[PDB]
Amino acid sequence: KEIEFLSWTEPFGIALTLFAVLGIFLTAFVLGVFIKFRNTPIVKATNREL
Amino acid sequence: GCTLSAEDKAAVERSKMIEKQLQKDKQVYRATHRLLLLGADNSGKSTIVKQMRILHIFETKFQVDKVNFHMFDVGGQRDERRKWIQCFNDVTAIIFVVDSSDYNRLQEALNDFKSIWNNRWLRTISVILFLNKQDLLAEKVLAGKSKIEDYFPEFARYTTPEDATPEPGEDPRVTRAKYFIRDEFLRISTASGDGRHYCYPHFTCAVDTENARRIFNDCKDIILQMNLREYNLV
Amino acid sequence: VLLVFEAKIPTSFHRKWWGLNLQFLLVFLCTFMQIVICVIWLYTAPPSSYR
Repeated sequence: KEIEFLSWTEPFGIALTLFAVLGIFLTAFVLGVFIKFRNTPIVKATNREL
Repeated sequence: GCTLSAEDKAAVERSKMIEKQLQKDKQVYRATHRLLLLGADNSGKSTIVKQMRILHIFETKFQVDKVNFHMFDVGGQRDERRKWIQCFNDVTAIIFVVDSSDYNRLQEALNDFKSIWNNRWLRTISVILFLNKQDLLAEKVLAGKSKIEDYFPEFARYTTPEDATPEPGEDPRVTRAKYFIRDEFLRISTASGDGRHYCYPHFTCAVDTENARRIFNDCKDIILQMNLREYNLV
Repeated sequence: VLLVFEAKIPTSFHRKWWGLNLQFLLVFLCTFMQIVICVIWLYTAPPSSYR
């Protein structure tokens, strides 16, 4: 019988992993901007610890 | 209670009443804002404290809406011997009343403001700068009797700053002199500061009943800023 | 931010490191209710893969 699951090698799974990696990298980029500007007024206003 | 201390329980009840009164007074004391009213005698601060008496031992209890204010009103002047700046230090604001009409004493007012703004005892506390008796300054500038150039040298090359709030119909020369006198104090206020305290400037006259609301707004803004940098948000 | 902007009272003067700590504790309490749900689940009847 054909074994069915959402697979990593499946193209839809490939796209889903690419989107997750893109989200992870966008979040990391936002964190990097928030850290290279950790003393700017905007970053202070939006609670930088939280 | 124990050991049949008959009079001691009455003493405890007395202390309970006294502590209740003190706790009740604590609410008013904590809620009441504290103001240090500095300035020379010629500044006209007598008129403004009279106005506070009208609209809510040199004290001043005035209640703007639901918030109380206490002015200690020590002179803090060049000559006055009220060296109680170290005492009554943790105050909400400093009210620095200045007689902008008198040019000769205006430089001494500059010196007093410099001393107050640079005093490390009052570094945290901001200044509610009431440039008072402003109408007589308007009359003086309207005529050619006295000029700013007489005492302050750099009255020339001074254009009225952008967005320096016009008053409909007010003489442009008077407005230029007005904002020169104000920015002259803001020049001192800028130096020797990490942004901890701001010299809230206001143009006032001895026939102004809104000074209480100006003090209310500046005190609310001061509390807001101090909370904001205390929680690390500004 | 709301309690900073709605202080008709004087300066809060929330001294010590208890400010950021208070933030983290409140966050932890919310996540703590969620974690209690989670542990009760995964200990009583945990999920399982099923062909």
